Amino acid sequence: TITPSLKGFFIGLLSGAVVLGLTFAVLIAISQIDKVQR
Amino acid sequence: GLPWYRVHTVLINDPGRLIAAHLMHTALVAGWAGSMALYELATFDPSDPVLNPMWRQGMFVLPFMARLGVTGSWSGWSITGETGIDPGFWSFEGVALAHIVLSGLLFLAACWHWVYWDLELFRDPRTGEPALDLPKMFGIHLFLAGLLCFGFGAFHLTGLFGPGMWVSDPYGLTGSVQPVAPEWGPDGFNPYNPGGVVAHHIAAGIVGIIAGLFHILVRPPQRLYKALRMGNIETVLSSSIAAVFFAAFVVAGTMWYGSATTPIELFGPTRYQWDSSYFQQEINRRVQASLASGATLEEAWSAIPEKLAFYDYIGNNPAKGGLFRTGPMNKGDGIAQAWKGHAVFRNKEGEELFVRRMPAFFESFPVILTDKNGVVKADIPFRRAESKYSFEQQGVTVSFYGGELNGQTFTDPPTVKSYARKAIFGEIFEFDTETLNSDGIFRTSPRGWFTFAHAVFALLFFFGHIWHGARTLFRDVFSGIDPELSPEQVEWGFYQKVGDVTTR
Amino acid sequence: EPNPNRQPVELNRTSLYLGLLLILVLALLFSSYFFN
Amino acid sequence: ARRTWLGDILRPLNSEYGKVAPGWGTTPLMAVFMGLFLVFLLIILEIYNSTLILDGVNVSWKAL
Amino acid sequence: SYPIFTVRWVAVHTLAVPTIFFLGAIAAMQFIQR
Amino acid sequence: TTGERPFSDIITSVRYWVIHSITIPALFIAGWLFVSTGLAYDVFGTPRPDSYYAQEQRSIPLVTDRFEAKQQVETFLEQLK
Amino acid sequence: MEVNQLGLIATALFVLVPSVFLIILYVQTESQQ
Amino acid sequence: ERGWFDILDDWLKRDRFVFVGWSGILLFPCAYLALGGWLTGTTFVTSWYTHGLASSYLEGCNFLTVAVSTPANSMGHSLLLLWGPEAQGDFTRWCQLGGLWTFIALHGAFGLIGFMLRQFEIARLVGVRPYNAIAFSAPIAVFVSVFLIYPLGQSSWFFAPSFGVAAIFRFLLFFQGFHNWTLNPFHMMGVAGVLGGALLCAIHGATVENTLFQDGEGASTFRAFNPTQAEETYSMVTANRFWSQIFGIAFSNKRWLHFFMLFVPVTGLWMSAIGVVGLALNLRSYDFISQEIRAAEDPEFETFYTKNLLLNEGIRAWMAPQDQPHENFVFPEEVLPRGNAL
Amino acid sequence: METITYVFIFACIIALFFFAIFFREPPRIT
Amino acid sequence: SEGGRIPLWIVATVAGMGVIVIVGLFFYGAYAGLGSSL
Amino acid sequence: PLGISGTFNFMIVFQAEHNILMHPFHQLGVAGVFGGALFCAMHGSLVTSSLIRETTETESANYGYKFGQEEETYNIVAAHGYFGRLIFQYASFNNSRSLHFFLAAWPVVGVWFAALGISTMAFNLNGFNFNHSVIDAKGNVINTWADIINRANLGMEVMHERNAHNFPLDLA
Amino acid sequence: DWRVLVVLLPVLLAAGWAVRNILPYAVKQVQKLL
Ligand code: CLA
Ligand code: CLA
Ligand code: CLA
Ligand SMILES: C=Cc1c(C)c2cc3nc(c4c5[nH]c(cc6nc(cc1[nH]2)C(C)=C6CC)c(C)c5C(=O)[C@@H]4C(=O)OC)[C@@H](CCC(=O)OC/C=C(\C)CCC[C@H](C)CCC[C@H](C)CCCC(C)C)[C@@H]3C
Ligand SMILES: CC(C)=CCC/C(C)=C/CC/C(C)=C/CC/C(C)=C/CC/C(C)=C/CC/C(C)=C/CC/C(C)=C/CC/C(C)=C/CC/C(C)=C/CC1=CC(=O)C(C)=C(C)C1=O
Ligand SMILES: CCCCCCCCCCCCCCCC(=O)OC[C@H](COP(=O)(O)OC[C@@H](O)CO)OC(=O)CCCCCCCCCCCCCCC
Ligand SMILES: CC1=C(/C=C/C(C)=C/C=C/C(C)=C/C=C/C=C(C)/C=C/C=C(C)/C=C/C2=C(C)CCCC2(C)C)C(C)(C)CCC1
Ligand SMILES: CC1=C(/C=C/C(C)=C/C=C/C(C)=C/C=C/C=C(C)/C=C/C=C(C)/C=C/C2=C(C)CCCC2(C)C)C(C)(C)CCC1
Ligand SMILES: CCCCCCCCCCCCO[C@@H]1O[C@H](CO)[C@@H](O[C@H]2O[C@H](CO)[C@@H](O)[C@H](O)[C@H]2O)[C@H](O)[C@H]1O
Ligand SMILES: CCCCCCCS[C@@H]1O[C@H](CO)[C@@H](O)[C@H](O)[C@H]1O
Ligand SMILES: [Ca+2]
Ligand SMILES: [Cl-]
Ligand SMILES: [Cl-]
Ligand SMILES: [Fe+2]
Ligand SMILES: [Mg+2]
Repeated sequence: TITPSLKGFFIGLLSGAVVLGLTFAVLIAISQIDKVQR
Repeated sequence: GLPWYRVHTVLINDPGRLIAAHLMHTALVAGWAGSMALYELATFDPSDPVLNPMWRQGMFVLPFMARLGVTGSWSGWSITGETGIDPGFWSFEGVALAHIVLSGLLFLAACWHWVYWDLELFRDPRTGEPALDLPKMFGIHLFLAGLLCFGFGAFHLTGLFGPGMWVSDPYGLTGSVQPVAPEWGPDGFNPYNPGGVVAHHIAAGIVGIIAGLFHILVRPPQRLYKALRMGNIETVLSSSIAAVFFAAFVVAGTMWYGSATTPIELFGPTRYQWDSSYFQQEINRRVQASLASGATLEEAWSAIPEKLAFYDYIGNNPAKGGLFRTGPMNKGDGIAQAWKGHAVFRNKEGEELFVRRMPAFFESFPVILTDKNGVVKADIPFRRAESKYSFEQQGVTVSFYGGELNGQTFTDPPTVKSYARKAIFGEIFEFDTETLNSDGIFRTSPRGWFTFAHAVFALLFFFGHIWHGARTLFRDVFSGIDPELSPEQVEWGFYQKVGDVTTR
Repeated sequence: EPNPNRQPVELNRTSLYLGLLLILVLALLFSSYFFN
Repeated sequence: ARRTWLGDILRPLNSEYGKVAPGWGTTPLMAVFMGLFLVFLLIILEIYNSTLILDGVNVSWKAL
Repeated sequence: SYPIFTVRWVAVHTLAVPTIFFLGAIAAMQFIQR
Repeated sequence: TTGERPFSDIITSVRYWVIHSITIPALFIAGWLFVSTGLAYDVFGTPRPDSYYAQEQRSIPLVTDRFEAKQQVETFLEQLK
Repeated sequence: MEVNQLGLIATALFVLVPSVFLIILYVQTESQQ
Repeated sequence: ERGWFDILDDWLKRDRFVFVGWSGILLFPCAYLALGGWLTGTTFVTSWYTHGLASSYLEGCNFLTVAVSTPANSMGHSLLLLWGPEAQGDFTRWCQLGGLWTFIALHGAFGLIGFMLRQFEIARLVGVRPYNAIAFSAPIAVFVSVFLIYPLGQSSWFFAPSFGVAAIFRFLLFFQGFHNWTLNPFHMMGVAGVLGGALLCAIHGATVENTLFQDGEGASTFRAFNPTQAEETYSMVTANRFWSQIFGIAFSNKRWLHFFMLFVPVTGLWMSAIGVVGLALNLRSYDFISQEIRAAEDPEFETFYTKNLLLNEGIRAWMAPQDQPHENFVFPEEVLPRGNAL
Repeated sequence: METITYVFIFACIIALFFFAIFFREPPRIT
Repeated sequence: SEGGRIPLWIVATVAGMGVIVIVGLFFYGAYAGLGSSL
Repeated sequence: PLGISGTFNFMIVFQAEHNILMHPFHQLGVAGVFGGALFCAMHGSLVTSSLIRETTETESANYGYKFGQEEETYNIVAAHGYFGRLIFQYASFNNSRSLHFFLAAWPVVGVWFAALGISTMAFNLNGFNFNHSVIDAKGNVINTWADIINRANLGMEVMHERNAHNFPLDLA
Repeated sequence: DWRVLVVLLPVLLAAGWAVRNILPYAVKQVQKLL
């Protein structure tokens, strides 16, 4: 049974996945645009 | 020469003498367990599992033998109170003897491996240098660990081929060693479900078997090998220490909060059962059930087990001790002899009053009596000259139901105040304070001592992980920084990427 | 069959003085609690 | 070095010092198991904590 | 010659922007009466 | 140097002060209004001087339950008439 | 005073065992060349 | 292989005004949220429902009396996640229940991990030994033992320190009255490490500045130094002779001296952390049993030990009702311990 | 017994001061 | 536009005076309204 | 008093009678000694971090320094390069003379203030008093953490020197 | 809620005012980095 707190658990999991996902998405993007000169 | 804090580094490149040192450490630890169990057996009193259980006597390793099924002595007693039993070889004495014998065998093996240190097995077949293939060693050892984990849960805990484990009712009254079936549903992750313990060892054992086969057959990626320095044995020390302090914090927490593997009949009650009046609520409920079923007050309370009343006493709360108050709890308040009975206090109007119990925070506490609605009706005053609530003014008496004082009532102020002072501690017991020359000051139980040692060790081992991890990742600069360090590597701008000379 | 990994061990005189001072001071600190 | 019967038997088990898999190898698969383990520890932590409450899971001595 | 939007620019403003907003909030509190 | 423009360069430039003579007071005023409109009280749940107690009560509305704590506060907030 | 009587041997071994360790290491350092 | 991982690595480790690194992904959000939560709470959030206290600038507190207070004792050791079963996603309720306290403590813990990873990361790129990271283990041991282990041993987070100036002072006085913490030899060692660290700081700084070589003509001696000069800027030999004749002993090895300066405060903080781990279980150094047996029987026996316990008894009885409101202590005037007249 | 112990430890420390000052390793310039 | 126009000492002086204004306002508040004990 | 528990007695009674924790000079004193210990481990760790390699791994690195040698034993540029990147470049010293001056000045000045706190509370100019400073609309006292400190101070005050006072005010 | 709009409005106008004064160089900075 999906209790309210188990629903709350999934909301926490999705939120953190979304936060880590956008963060790395933005980071990979910027690292590809502004490359170092070798 | 070597500074004193480095003498053991001579083993880093000597697998044979490393094995010898590890053999000697194992022999010392096994001998400690044997000699600790013998000392406990020579001091343990088995004659009263109700008011003098092992956790009142300072027993530390006895509960660990009992937890997994060793419950009896060759001299004919068991910890559950039975006489004339025959435990076979695996009595408390047989377990201690086995650890002593193992200690001596490991000592002899350590001598062999110290003398014959130059074994071909320890040499790399291509270079002839001493070399240990740590990645394949891990899969071998993890595979063996998985098999052992699985067999522990599948055979010992289930009772298939073994005794099971200690299990009890929610109030720690009827504990024994029982075969336990695995719980495969979500309650298997409830710390208080012993079935989850069985399920864990079967399932994690299988996973470790599989993961072990993986780690035997699949080499590490080049990128992880370089990054973790998998050719350097000190990287194993760093991560092994990290896992060990992880485990130490976990066993400290489960000892303090309670779980199916830290039963109260083996280690004593927890502090939180006092905070929440866990036992007092169960006592009251049983008394209601009797009162509702027609019995008198004297019959309701006399039907309360002494073992349950003893749990409802702050002297068995492990948060009442002191760091240098040493020895068993019996050295503090005494060896408990009998429940005196439940004290009921009344004022001159005949109202029932209730003593406010001592919270664990307070070394001392005032004596305050309320009615059922928490209104102050009597106390023991500090300044007498404006007392309004003294026992003398309010005509406080005490009557006892159950226990040895059953049916008696006291009305003289000094005696009534005497029992009210005791009642802040919960149920009231008679103690032998002479046998041990007890001093009347509370000590903590093995639950408390276990938790303290393991939290402290966990914290210190965190430093060990930091130190050995640093030494692994910074081995090249352990003696100092490069004498020819270019100021351009450390000044700003010269490189676009810090520390990367190709980015000038 | 001499083991090549042996190494001499040293403790210089200042380390002895430092070490003895630490141990005596720790004893002077903890003794009261040992007697209690 | 000294050879022994048991040393000869175990020789193959200590012969691949330094052997690696090219590049990243199985790292991405390792990362999946780590993340699954993290969610597992979170579940068992929050159950013990009573932050995660499940039907028929009563975190108390009253579960015997 | 120099860029305008850099990491330093972001780090400066994540601190400085709330600070000013908070200083105005705390300034207003000095005129609250009970 | 790390490539970013020196701070002393920026804060003595007219363009910096053209921009920031607006953005700084605008943020200050936003902060003031967050309090003066009373919005801070309701976002964070902080009592106003007249909402610590009911008129004749002198007991704290102390939360005493873990999982009904939200309802307890809501009940305390009703009893302010 | 009713002190714990094990305090005596506990203090004595606390001083002696590590002090003796340090003296052994120091004396055998001097005796090296 | 120059895939996306290596390109990210490039950008993270660029030499900019604020170095970022891989550690910065953990460090910067967590540090920023912990600080932002403390400023938000001390400015706007009350402690009325958890402690019966005002605690924000909004309510009229000043810099010394604002705090982010611990949750109510009824919360136990709940994580108090914003989406958890207590606040149930309600931001306002979360603030009123003490959710900002676990928010700050947990983001703070992970921020501290991130700062120590940053010390390791930068040290490995510049090529220095990582002893700055090793020294930072002592602040981490203090934070973890006081803010996490100690309340976890007690009944709830309520008894952890609250994040504020006066709230921390209450924490010091609670520790005297209830734990007799001044008596604890692990605290004593911490004190020796902190005051000895301050002492070493002052004496080595003063010694360098007063054994300087004259390497310039100006009366301001700071200019006569060049970061790349190979020569010591001050005379170890003159410094050694001064202290040998003033004090009897002196440093002669500059490398030992600077390791000693690392050692003393770091070891002190570690010892104090061990004693607080004991206080988590109430395993106090509260009494000397020998003193109590004599004093119980001999009403003329008095020491400074027994005098201080009477002070502790006053602290407990006079502060407990207000400091522990969930206990509902009603102590009538006649039971309060008091000396004559006062 | 306990008084003797305290004073004995103290007296050893004062003796240690003596040797550490007057029988130290001499610092030698090079 | 170009950094250099407004002298730094005037920037420092004006910024300093704003600090003194806002900090004096906070000390004023200790004696008036909330937290004044009146 | 000249003793360990007598010291604690002095500190406890001092708090009851002057609220020293709330005096800014004791607070500056704490900054002095907490800061002094921080900078002590700081300077210790940086210098130890940048010791120039002069020894093998089996010997103490301390033998890499010789009493009286002319040349410095660590690389201050590398230390600056590490610590400047830990914070930012301009938060790190590169002048050893001004670094060692800051090490001297910070704890010394803080302890001067601590001593002046004791010396001026000797004349009964006590720490900040915010007892009942926060009042609601009706006039109910709203307690703050300062009021909880006051409760602890009252307990120390009423028990100290329990037989020594005959009159209600403990004026000295 | 109108107080939300009263509070954000001074901030929104400040964002747009800074964008007006910086967009020529902003587009110029983005173009150079391409
Ligand atoms: C995990 C380890 C552990 C734990 C939790 C226990 C728990 C217990 N033991 Mg056991 N024991 C152990 C290991 C342990 N033991 C070991 C290794 C031995 C062999 C020595 C023993 C031998 C033993 C005996 C002989 C007895 C016990 C007894 C007991 C019980 C009473 C404990 C007590 O009074 O301690 C008191 C604890 C202290 C006073 C703490 C000391 C703190 C130290 C001194 C700090 C040192 C500080 C250090 C110098 C600082 C360094 C600073 C530097 C780094 C700068 C308790 C159930 C007693 C009992 O009741 O038996 C029935 C008993 O008689 N134990
Ligand atoms: C599985 C654990 C383990 C193993 C196999 C090692 C091994 C090593 N350590 Mg590590 N270490 C560990 C855990 C471990 N350590 C932990 C938990 C800490 C934090 C306290 C450290 C902190 C540490 C430091 C700071 C250093 C080492 C060093 C070393 C190396 C030399 C040690 C030596 O010669 O000491 C010789 C020690 C003595 C001769 C006497 C010490 C006596 C102690 C202090 C008191 C007695 C303890 C008692 C007998 C046993 C209690 C057991 C306990 C677990 C209950 C060696 C590789 C050294 C190194 O890196 O060399 C290059 C070094 O400097 N270790
Ligand atoms: C990046 C660094 C970072 C770290 C380490 C943390 C850490 C934390 N945060 Mg913080 N936070 C951050 C950034 C961070 N935060 C940012 C940028 C914000 C602004 C949005 C916040 C705003 C915030 C709030 C409002 C709260 C927290 C809270 C917390 C705590 C609980 C977190 C949790 O349970 O998530 C668990 C989630 C994960 C571990 C994500 C892992 C995902 C795995 C690895 C992948 C698998 C998931 C899968 C794809 C999805 C399956 C879902 C499906 C089954 C439905 C923890 C201390 C809570 C707290 O402090 O309690 C008091 C809390 O209430 N944070
Ligand atoms: C109260 C005393 C005290 C404070 C305030 C303090 C502060 C600091 N120490 C640091 C470093 C150090 N301290 C060290 C040894 C010591 N430090 C000491 C004691 C202190 N150290 C002592 C006694 C020692 C001797 C061992 C070393 C060796 C270092 C460093 O290398 C490092 C440094 O760079 O110094 C120059 C810096 C770490 C910056 C950081 O982590 O950013 C990241 C910010 C994070 C992760 C946020 C942390 C959140 C905290 C844990 C909880 C929230 C706190 C609230 C926001 C505010 C609460 C305020 C109330 C309590 C009043 C920071 C300036
Ligand atoms: C959603 C989100 C946020 C995602 C983020 C993910 C991601 C990639 C982010 C990156 C982008 C980014 C940078 C965001 C930034 C956000 C942000 C603003 C974070 C900030 C967090 C923050 C403000 C933390 C505060 C830390 C803090 C308070 C630091 C204080 C430092 C300080 C006061 C230093 C002064 C102390 C000092 C100078 C001491 C020196 C004294 C001393 C004895 C030194 C010893 C010494 C010095 C030497 O010098 C040398 C030589 C030697 C010998 C020596 O002895
Ligand atoms: C000028 C005002 C200073 C008042 C306090 C004294 C601070 C310096 C004394 C510390 C002694 C340490 C041991 C000797 C250490 C030692 O040997 O010092 C050496 C150091 C350098 O010596 P020099 O010979 O190079 O220069 C001093 C004279 O010879 C003139 O050049 O002395 C100074 O730097 C003097 C600084 C004066 C200017 C400092 C002003 C600081 C005020 C900052 C504001 C503080 C307010 C705090 C509020 C919380
Ligand atoms: C040879 C031989 C044998 C025999 C053997 C034996 C007889 C053994 C014994 C053994 C033993 C008998 C052992 C023991 C051990 C012990 C130990 C190893 C201990 C340790 C301890 C410790 C380490 C402690 C520490 C501490 C202290 C002291 C204080 C407090 C804290 C602590 C806990 C830290 C046989 C016949 C079998 C056969 C073969 C041959
Ligand atoms: C919590 C939370 C969060 C966050 C938030 C934040 C992040 C915030 C930030 C905030 C901030 C960031 C704020 C700030 C503030 C500041 C201030 C308030 C300042 C003040 C200052 C002053 C007042 C000064 C003074 C002084 C000094 C100190 C010394 C020098 C002199 C003078 C006097 C100037 C989120 C949403 C995520 C989620 C939910 C929860
Ligand atoms: C009750 C508490 C007792 C605690 C017990 C303490 C035991 C400690 C044992 C220390 C043993 C040191 O071990 C000792 O090391 C030294 C060097 O250091 C070795 O000495 C070796 O190196 C030296 C130095 O060049 C050579 O001159 C010498 O010929 C050679 O044998 C000794 O052969 C060994 O005996
Ligand atoms: C005045 C003494 C008689 C009144 C009853 C006293 C409370 S009960 C008393 O308490 C003692 C601990 O103090 C125990 O040792 C003893 O077993 C028990 O009888
Ligand atoms: Ca009004
Ligand atoms: Cl006194
Ligand atoms: Cl008087
Ligand atoms: Fe120095
Ligand atoms: Mg005001």
